[PDB]
This record gives sequence, structure tokens and C-alpha cells, in this order.
Amino acid sequence: KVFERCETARTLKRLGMDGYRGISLANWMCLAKWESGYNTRATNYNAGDRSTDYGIFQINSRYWCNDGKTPGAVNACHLSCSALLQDNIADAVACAKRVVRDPQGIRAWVAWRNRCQNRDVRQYVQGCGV
Repeated sequence: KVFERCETARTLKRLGMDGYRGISLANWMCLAKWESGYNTRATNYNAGDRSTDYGIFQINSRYWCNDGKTPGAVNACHLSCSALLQDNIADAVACAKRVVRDPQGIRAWVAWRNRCQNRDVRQYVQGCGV
């Protein structure tokens, strides 16, 4: 599913993301906009280390979800990577919250650092009623 900007913002707010671990909704939005363009079936294969990024947040198979094919990977979210390709994003959000429960927090994603950190992200939630 390819969510519309404001549609993503309310779905994320409803799922308890606004301010989760000090991370604002605009920050989560900027991340999903750059990670997948708000597309839940987005995927990126990393031939360099044979892992795959899944869903709206492009979560990686090496640490967060089990896809059966990543060498010496773990499943810290205790979910099959299939759960991260659903139109319903509850499972992906649960996994993303788990990710930010570690030291780096939202810094976990290099895209966020690249185009969300120290940036004007208000534009992402402007007019969405959140």
C-alpha cells in the first residue's frame, strides 16, 4: 500500500508513535517518506551482505525480522519479515519502536540522519490534523 502523506501521519499517531522515546511524529514521517515514499511493500536487497530492507520503514533482515535467508541474522522484533510488508502497519510500527529502544534511538536509520536530522520537518505533518 502507498499511503498518502496525511494518511500516514494519522495512522502513525493512532499507533502511538507521536513522541515515542522522545521522537516526534514529524521525525517518523520524514523517515518513512525517504525510506519508502510511504510504500509498505517497498524492499531493498543489499547484495553486499545479503540482507533485505522491508516495508514502510525499510527495516533490515539482519537484526530485526527473520526472512530465513540472511546469513547469521537475528530476529529482535520476533516477526517474520513478511509482517513488514502488510498494508496494515501495526507490526512494522511495533518493530520500529523496538529499534528505537536501543542506544541510537531514531539515529538507527542512516536516511533519517541524511535528510531528517537537524532539518525543518514540520512540513511533513502540516495540515494532517495531528
